[PDB]
Amino acid sequence: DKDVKYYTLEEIQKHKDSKSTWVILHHKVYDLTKFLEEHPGGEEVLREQAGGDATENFEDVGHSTDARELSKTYIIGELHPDDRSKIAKPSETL
Ligand code: HEM
Repeated sequence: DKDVKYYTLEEIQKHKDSKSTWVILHHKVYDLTKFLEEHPGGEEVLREQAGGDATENFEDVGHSTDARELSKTYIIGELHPDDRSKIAKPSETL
């Protein structure tokens, strides 16, 4: 309802295909479907992971303050509170 868009891991994991490039960057779900080409860094790097923990890759690069605010402009919602209370630890990677 209501609030933000609390999406579950599995749901977000569907959103990586053809044309719904979601990513989760620090507990927050961003649709970047219309940002792919705009991204001063490119579509592919975005589309590589998609529907999942692009936090790792995002923070590897670190990203500027600008990008952080610009994330908010693309914010659709958050990780479902269920998993949020228990971010039992990702199997990892890359
Ligand atoms: C909320 C989503 C994101 C936003 C709003 C965003 C925004 C930006 C912005 C503004 C820059 C410019 C950096 C600069 O001026 O130095 C940038 C660069 C870049 N981003 Fe992102 N980004 C996002 C997610 C990602 C993710 C998840 C990846 C990796 C999978 C990625 C990889 C890169 C890379 C590699 C560059 C720089 C490439 C180069 O060296 O020229 N970004 N991003």
